[PDB]
Amino acid sequence: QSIDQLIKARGKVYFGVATDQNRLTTGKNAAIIKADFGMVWPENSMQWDATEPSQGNFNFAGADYLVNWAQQNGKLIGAGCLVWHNFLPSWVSSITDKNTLINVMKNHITTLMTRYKGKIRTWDVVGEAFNEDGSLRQNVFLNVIGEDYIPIAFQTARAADPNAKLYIMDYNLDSASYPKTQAIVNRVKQWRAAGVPIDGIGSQMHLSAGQGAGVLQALPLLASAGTPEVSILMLDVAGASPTDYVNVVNACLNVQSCVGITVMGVADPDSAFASSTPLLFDGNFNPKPAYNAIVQDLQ
Ligand SMILES: O=[N+]([O-])c1ccc2nn[nH]c2c1
Repeated sequence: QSIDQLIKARGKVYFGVATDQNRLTTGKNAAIIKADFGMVWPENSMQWDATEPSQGNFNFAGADYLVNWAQQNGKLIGAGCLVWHNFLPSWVSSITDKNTLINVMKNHITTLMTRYKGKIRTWDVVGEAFNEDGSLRQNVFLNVIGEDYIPIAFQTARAADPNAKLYIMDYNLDSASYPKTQAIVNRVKQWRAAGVPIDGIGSQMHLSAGQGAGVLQALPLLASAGTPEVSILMLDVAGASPTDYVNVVNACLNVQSCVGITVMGVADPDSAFASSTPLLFDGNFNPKPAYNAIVQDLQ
């Protein structure tokens, strides 16, 4: 049974997965994505180090492969991350002039979003912008541009492709009492009050065992910021307990504005955390107990 087909029948948009060319051409990834998933994100091929390895000079081959495969197979596309501290080339990190970094960041956003204009359902525009205490993370953008970098990124993105849903995403938003969870909500409210076009908050749910239960309180807290959408991103759970995975899926079902769920990969050996067996398919590409538990929960 297809978890994407089932979640759509419950009124959600998709069950998605991160992938890229050389997963699509190996294992049983393409077959499983075709049957069971409704949306794909490039895991790496849209990040800054992959797409703009030197200033103004873009590399599209990998991202084009993913986008084309998705279109050929009738899948929605999410992509990102346009602005975050991960996967950031040293040429960007070196920049000290505010105007220069604003131009660099806007060129990066506009070039990527223009190439794929109208093809991308969801763009993760800003990622990992918060410290664990809820203050803004002192990455190169904050240090050089200041906190306006976030409004500028979103306004630039909206102009480049008005059709895309624009998200901010972060991790450790899994507990409703944690300061980071509270802070992203409070700041997204403020930005949206200033007219900043933040359509979504995405929660990067890289979970430890037993953390599914807390998401039942954290996800509605995230939704209280008033964005039209929220999403679950990068989902994996150490041990892949059915209870953890079902709690996450039910949090999605409970939150009206939660459009869907993206898992970090298909099969355990292809996880960055393979020892923790944290995905829904095993190393022979067979569905695990958590996959079947989600099926039953959604039926
Ligand atoms: O949900 N995802 O797995 C995922 C993976 C990589 C990303 N880059 N930007 N947004 C992403 C979402």
